[PDB]
Amino acid sequence: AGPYAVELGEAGTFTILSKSGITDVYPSTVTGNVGTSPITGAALLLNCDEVTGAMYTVDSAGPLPCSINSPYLLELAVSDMGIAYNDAAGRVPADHTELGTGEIGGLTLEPGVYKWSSDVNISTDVTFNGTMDDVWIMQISGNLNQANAKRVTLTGGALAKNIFWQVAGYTALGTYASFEGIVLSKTLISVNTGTTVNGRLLAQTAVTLQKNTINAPTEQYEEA
Repeated sequence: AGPYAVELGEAGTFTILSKSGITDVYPSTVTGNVGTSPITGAALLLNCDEVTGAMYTVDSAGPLPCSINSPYLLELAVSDMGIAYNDAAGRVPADHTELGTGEIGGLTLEPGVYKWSSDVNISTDVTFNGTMDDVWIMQISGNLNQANAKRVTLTGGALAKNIFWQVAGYTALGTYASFEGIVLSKTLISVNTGTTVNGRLLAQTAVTLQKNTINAPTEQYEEA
């Protein structure tokens, strides 16, 4: 049900990919690969002990000892991230428009294309219900804000890898929250203290983490 998946290309191998750096208030745990490009590896400020996969940089200025000078792989990933963002933004028709006038807390969302010409807030828990094949594309022209202690909940077999948040503003998640899905942010993605994300944080500017657990989303029924 709903639209077809958004193909991520080489971006889909990263748990965090940004263009202008990754910041962190230690300690966070990122299970997956991270990278940043075209900015120097000096702007990737995670510690090698916070990443269980690979850390890629454009140069040899990134974290030691683990970072990998891999500018071409990163160029492809960053390219595919921008293709993904535009693919998601362009899907049609929208199944719902202006749902909740941008407040989605307190809703169960069926598979579909959702569009808001505003900011979107998750001020209380929000649920995504469908099977493992269903897809949600969230087209947000404002900013995406999740309130402290709130959650994106998955039911029915819904997978985080199938939920696409296309955010033309910034994405800011509060503290001690739990978030699911692929964030294709045009600008920054900020994740506040203690929050868990099962998903991918794909920002066209920077990613900022504060004591978070960031997990790549699983291929089939797991990690919850």
